[PDB]
Amino acid sequence: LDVDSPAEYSGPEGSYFGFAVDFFVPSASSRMFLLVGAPKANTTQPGIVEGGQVLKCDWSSTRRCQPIEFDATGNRDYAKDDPLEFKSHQWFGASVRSKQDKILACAPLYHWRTEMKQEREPVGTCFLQDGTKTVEYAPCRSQDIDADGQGFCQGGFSIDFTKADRVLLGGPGSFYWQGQLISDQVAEIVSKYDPNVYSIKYNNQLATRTAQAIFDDSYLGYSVAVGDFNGDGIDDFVSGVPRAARTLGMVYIYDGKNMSSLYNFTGEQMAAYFGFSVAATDINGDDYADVFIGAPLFMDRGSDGKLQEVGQVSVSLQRASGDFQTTKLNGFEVFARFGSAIAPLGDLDQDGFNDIAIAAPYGGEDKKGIVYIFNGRSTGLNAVPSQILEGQWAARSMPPSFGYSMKGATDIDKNGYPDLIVGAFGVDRAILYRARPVITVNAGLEVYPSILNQDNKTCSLPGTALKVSCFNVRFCLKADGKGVLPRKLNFQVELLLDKLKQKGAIRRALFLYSRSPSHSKNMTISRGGLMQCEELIAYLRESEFRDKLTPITIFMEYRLDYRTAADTTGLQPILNQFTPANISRQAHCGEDNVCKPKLEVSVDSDQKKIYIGDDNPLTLIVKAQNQGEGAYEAELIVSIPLQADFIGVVRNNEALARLSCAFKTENQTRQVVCDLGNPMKAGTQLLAGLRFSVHQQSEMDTSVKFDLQIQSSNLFDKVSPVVSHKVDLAV
Amino acid sequence: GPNICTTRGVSSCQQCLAVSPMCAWCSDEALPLGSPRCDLKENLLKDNCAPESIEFPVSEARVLEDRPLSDKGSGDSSQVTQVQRIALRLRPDDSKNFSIQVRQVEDYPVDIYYLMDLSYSMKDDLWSIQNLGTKLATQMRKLTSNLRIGFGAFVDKPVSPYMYISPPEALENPCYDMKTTCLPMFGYKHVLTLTDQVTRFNEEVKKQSVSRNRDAPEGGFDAIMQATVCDEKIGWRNDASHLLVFTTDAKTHIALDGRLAGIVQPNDGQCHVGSDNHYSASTTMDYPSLGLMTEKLSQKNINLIFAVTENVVNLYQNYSELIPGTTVGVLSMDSSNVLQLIVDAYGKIKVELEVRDLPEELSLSFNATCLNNEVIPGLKSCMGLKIGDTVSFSIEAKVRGCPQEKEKSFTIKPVGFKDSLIVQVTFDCDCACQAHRCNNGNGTFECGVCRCG
Ligand SMILES: N=C(N)NCCC[C@@H]1NC(=O)[C@H](CCCCN)NC(=O)[C@@H](Cc2ccccc2)NC(=O)[C@@H](CC(=O)O)NC(=O)CNC1=O
Repeated sequence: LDVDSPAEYSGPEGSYFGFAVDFFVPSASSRMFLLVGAPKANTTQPGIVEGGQVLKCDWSSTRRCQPIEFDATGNRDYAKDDPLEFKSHQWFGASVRSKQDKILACAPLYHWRTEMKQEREPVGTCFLQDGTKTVEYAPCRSQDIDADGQGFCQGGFSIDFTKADRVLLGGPGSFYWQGQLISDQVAEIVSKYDPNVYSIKYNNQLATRTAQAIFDDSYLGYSVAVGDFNGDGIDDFVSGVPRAARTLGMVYIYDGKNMSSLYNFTGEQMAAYFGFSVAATDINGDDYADVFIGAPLFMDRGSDGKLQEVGQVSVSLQRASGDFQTTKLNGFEVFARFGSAIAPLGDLDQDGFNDIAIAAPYGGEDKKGIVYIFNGRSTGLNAVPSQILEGQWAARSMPPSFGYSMKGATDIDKNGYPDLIVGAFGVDRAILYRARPVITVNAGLEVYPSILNQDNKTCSLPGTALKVSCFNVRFCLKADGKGVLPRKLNFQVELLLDKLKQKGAIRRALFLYSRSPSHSKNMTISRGGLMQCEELIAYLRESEFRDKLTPITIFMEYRLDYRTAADTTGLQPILNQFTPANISRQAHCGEDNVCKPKLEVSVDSDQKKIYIGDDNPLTLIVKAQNQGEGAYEAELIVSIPLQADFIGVVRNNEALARLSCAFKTENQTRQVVCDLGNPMKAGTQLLAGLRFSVHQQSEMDTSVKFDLQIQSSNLFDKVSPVVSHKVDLAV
Repeated sequence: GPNICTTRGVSSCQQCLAVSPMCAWCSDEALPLGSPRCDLKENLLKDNCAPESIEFPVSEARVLEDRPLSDKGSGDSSQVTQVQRIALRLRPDDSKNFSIQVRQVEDYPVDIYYLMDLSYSMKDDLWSIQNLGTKLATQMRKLTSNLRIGFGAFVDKPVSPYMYISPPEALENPCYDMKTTCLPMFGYKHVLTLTDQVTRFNEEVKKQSVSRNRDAPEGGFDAIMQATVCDEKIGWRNDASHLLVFTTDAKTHIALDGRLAGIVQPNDGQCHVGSDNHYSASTTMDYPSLGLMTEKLSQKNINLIFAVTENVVNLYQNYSELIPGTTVGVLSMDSSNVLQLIVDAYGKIKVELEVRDLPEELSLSFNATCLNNEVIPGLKSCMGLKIGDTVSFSIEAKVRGCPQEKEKSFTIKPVGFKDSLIVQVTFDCDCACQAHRCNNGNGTFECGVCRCG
């Protein structure tokens, strides 16, 4: 979902522009439209103020928004100097639902003078508009007057469209606020419209009857949802009843044919408002629609054991046997109201499972409103959100309530990916989020010589007559993706020959051309199964490094050139959210192809005593050998004290090897590096004599310490145990 | 043997006193020449110095006023005594210790606010509301004495849904349809501020009558939240234990219930009662959520209590579980069941000392004995005290050098206890003998050194 540059729409100040949103898809034309309800805008009706509005926003063409002429006439008269209805301060735009050419807006706070007696009662009126004919629909404006009937129905609080063109309508206030659900066919609604009649009846109507006195003030009809829950192919009716069962909350499921009770969901926490918003959509792709019920005031135990209001969403999966499998999502902030708006998006990423958006309009930083996006996974829902949308405008005089209303599951841009519209009535704004194409790229890296021999020196280093040993590395890239995309993606391929070795200490592998552990190349890939491949030749350093223990690691990464991959609208594509951007492989004397020496050393001194006050020549006999396999770069290190001076190797003795020893002073350490042998063949024994000059004049030391160790660059047992020799001082 | 008095080159009695508390100076001229005039007093007596000529002031902590600790603050005989005068005499660089006692004798201040529903559903229960209001102050005055009492009232939000706007005349008389008189309905009004007067509270309680709304739930949570969030209007006392009794008989409107009335703005949680003692934001603000109500109740330490009839007792009992620390009682003609709640709330219910005008050259060490004869040095506070619980603090005063001011005073007092110890501090640095050595008149002998002429 693109968040960098979305579409913004604003209306008149204080109009609640964005309290309700939806998509308009006129079948007659091709352009798609945005429906935004502003339930407090100032209309042009004669003698009406704050009458409410519904606006049509044209998206692409200059982002111009205009209101729809649902009703240009002010109040009507029951008699002379006696108004019949009170259209001022009615909430026209508190609900907007569209289906192809049909637009359905409602005004839940419309008051009309009862025909029997002069009276003010909110019944709610709804304006259903077809292609050209605009009619008025008001089921609650009946002869069942007063709060005992449908006088306070407030019909139009929550509305929906059914797959077979059956408008579902909910009145929270009917029957002493017992709530009521009303459904009528669109064709019958349009046919029966008579302007001069105020109590039109419909023959095929389905309604909920008056229950006992216990179910009063349950607020049934607060929210509406339609989906198939009996297998008959006809959408049932799902409505939110936030106040039922001693304020626990409820959601009622009614048959879509004769309005019979099928399933009821009871709550767990009172005043949590279980049923504030509902949605019906299959999430795991098994075609059985599932329910999504919010409770924006749910209080769960906190870190310290106290109750914190975070908001909870309940997910129940539909089964063939009838039962529902329930899982719950808790909030992530306190006083955030997580579960206030639940908007299905369908296949947002085209992963094969539908995706939904749950919003907390009073969370995030500055309580500016946040939106959570979740993806569909089999046998449940991906409880970890995959994206975060945050409000952008600070409160002027009203909490911004970004995310109080969203509508999804429609592809405004026409690129195969559904978009989303979010309402910001607190700052009277609307935001359209265009989805991005999900490209899944699979990378294949293979190194043929998993373990290679330095002695396989049949590879020629370019530019020199020297010979090296080189290996083959294969890397391939393929790109598959749905939706509208360019045919070619200009991938950027980068790779490194050596991982770990922190702080850039040393790197052993260099490529054949332009020797370097790293290499970058821009390659073009075509969408499909064409697995384009390329090959490279690289060679290692012989005695240029002392680290053969850790395996040589080959690393590859791929970054897509987003700038040139965008469409004409500038909407750049995206890579898969779950794919690993980096693939790493490890590369590597016996059958194991690992030379494992076994280094031991012994020290003997010709002189057991050193006299203080004169130069005492000390000759050291060192017996060095390897019991294991070949030891590359094997050397002898002899740590001598500051008062000991190396003179040379004993050469007058034929039994002592005349080693090539170099005395080196590195970081206050005086050492004699003796070259024992490059390969240090197995079973070889080395005996040598080293003479030293001792200028010991200190009166505190009792003996002189010498540290001799065999070192090598090999993998296993590359260093012999440290041997310390003490020559006692003499007086 | 030699000690600090004989090694620092002391040349006068003043210097001997200033060097150490253990040092004593011999003013006797019969002391043999060469013997240390400044030394331990035991050495001086061994040196046969005259005890009269040995100047060894001893620090003393004499009690000036020790009137006995009181038992009850209602006793008309004598003033109430919780903590009275001490006198400290101190030589330089020496320390002395004394003990103090503080007991909670005064009754704990208590604030009780009354919330009443003036809706038509309780015309049969208004007598019970008024009787409960009377017995509240009647029972609280017989246990505490710093009581402040008051009340406000609520009906519901005054908007179309709940307000009878249909006839142009029924606004002023919502009982028009049944041909009866009643008051216009209101969101919330704060009638009587917290005040010690019981007669005014009873008279204002007995002059309250019902109004009429439409739906059974009543906006009492707005009343609770505005009572809690407002401090100066209600008149809450920072020291008293706050109570907020709430009365109703029907269900209650909760948050997001106001979306029907066209009100969607969340409960801002700010005091909005204007200059007319009316809820000025009852038409643009939603009902508050249980979380915000609990947050503010804990913020201002208010112990909300539910006094409801039998038909909503279980509903409000279950509502209490989500608002921790609140109980429920049965509102009837016998209000003892809910007065027991107030009794226990009072029975459920700090000593910390503060130093005033302490001399800079003096230093104090605090040893606190709060409970079970346990002494914690270095602390000055004790928690968890009831009526009759007596704590003690051991205070040691140490002087730095010798202040030029011979006499100063300072007061040690517990916070909010009035009763205090006034300490009189006298510094004994000069010897009595101080009141020819310089080669027979060749200089001035001051501070122990001879300034030759
Ligand atoms: N069909 C139903 N009765 N459903 C249950 C609803 C019950 C609900 N009440 C009733 O029926 C009874 C009918 C009288 C018989 C004694 N009970 N009326 C009441 O209880 C009145 C006052 C009264 C009390 C007792 C006797 C007489 C009159 N109290 C109210 O709160 C009013 C108005 C108000 O102050 O807002 N009603 C509502 O609030 C909701 N509306 C009602 O009708």
